[PDB]
Amino acid sequence: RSTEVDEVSALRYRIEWRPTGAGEPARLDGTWLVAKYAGTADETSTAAREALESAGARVRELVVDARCGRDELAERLRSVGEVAGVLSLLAVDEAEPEEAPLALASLADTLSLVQAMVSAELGCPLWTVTESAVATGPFERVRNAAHGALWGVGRVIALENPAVWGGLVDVPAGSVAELARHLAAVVSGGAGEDQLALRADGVYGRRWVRAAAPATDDEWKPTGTVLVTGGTGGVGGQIARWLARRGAPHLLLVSRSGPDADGAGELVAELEALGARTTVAACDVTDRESVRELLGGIGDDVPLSAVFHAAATLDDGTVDTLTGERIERASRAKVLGARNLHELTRELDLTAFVLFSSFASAFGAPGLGGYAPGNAYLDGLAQQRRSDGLPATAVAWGTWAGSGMAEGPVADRFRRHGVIEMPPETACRALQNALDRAEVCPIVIDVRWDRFLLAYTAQRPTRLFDEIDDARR
Amino acid sequence: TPEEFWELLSEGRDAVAGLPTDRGWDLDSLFHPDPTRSGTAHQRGGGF
Repeated sequence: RSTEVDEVSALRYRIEWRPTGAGEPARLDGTWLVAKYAGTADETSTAAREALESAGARVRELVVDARCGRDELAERLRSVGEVAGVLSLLAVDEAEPEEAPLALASLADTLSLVQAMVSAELGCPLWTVTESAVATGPFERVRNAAHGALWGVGRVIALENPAVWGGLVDVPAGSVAELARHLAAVVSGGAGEDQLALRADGVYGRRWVRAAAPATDDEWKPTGTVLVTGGTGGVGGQIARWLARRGAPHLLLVSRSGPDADGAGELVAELEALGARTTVAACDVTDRESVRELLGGIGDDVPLSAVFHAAATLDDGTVDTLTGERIERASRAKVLGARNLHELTRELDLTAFVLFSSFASAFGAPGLGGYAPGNAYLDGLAQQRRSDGLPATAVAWGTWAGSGMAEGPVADRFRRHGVIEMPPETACRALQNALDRAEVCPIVIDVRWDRFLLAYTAQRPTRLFDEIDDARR
Repeated sequence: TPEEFWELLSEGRDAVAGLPTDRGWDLDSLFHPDPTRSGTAHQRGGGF
């Protein structure tokens, strides 16, 4: 018939787990670290001991507890010698701090281990095991997104220093056979692969897949109250203008200060002329009591229909000397706010649900290690909602052409290799198309593939960017 | 081989894992909260 949509058609990308083969079994010697922690002693200890002694690896038992700084563990690691393997078992069969889900002991502990190893002048890959952190298909169910945050931060660390990371395997919870049948085929596999997910038959790896744009005719009802967090906040104001040009008598453009932050005259004039009196905000979002107040502020008729969590709590993502508590306090608003909205809208009927994440979480660019845990948590929450039957979306977005706060020297660095920019006008129709075809976690970013390859490959071999022929340049 | 089939019968297991991924199926829009939506399946597994 016609397309005329080549830009958005080439703008779409996915993440999928193609089946993978095996590497090379090894019969080698070396002091293998196990990081047994304090309460992690389980059948995994016996399995690892037996397997490593069969492979000849010297299982180096170690006991670790809550954050111990980043020096003493390095000092005790200097007293054993060269460690040829580390099996991070810290995240298995562990609950989560529901009060502060972003603040987990596992991420801080493993970051301290990474820093100590860096100070330990060893340079051994740190292999980590997860339990249902990722799904190779919607038929599976994910029970935690903090493990996804660990995945993202580990990928960021891998992109930071090649010699320290390597190994992010996934094992189903309460399983023995998946580890038993592969073992050295993955932990000592010669073939370069890191996003391993052991499951039943074989293994899988995260891979980039360009999506398609089948024709559709549905469209979400433009009217109805819509919650848009972050207030004006640049991108948020542009989305508000887009909604006004679509037509909505009432919405909710929540900011931390709402009208007291900016207020503006042009924004309210547009919202009134194109639409009608649209409530802005009365309080913040990071507090559950604030969510209760916002719920109490809801009137009658034209009820809530969509939620666009465009949080503006992003400050920085540079690793340097990170701490888990620092990441938690830097990303309080988006995680706690998203959790509050999820729990407060369990029974309420909604038309759309957009977490509105960002890019640099699929690959984890350097200097953006703080946004990745939040993006992973949003993606996990969206997956939980979709598997539970409730609508959700986990769009990941790049840098806007008119983004005043989200475009600077780092945007110039991305411009000099890879993405140049993207006009926000096309973002509206891209979002409409994504919402049309029941999408969950779509990727909308344009990439100059040759520059991206020459800036990304460098010294780390990776098969993640291999399944797309347009990236052969 | 038939011998492997007999072994499986003897140990008494099942071969239900999930939908494949090599055939290039969409695998995403195959399900929805509404079961009456066109192009939606119901089975989340099976032996393939």
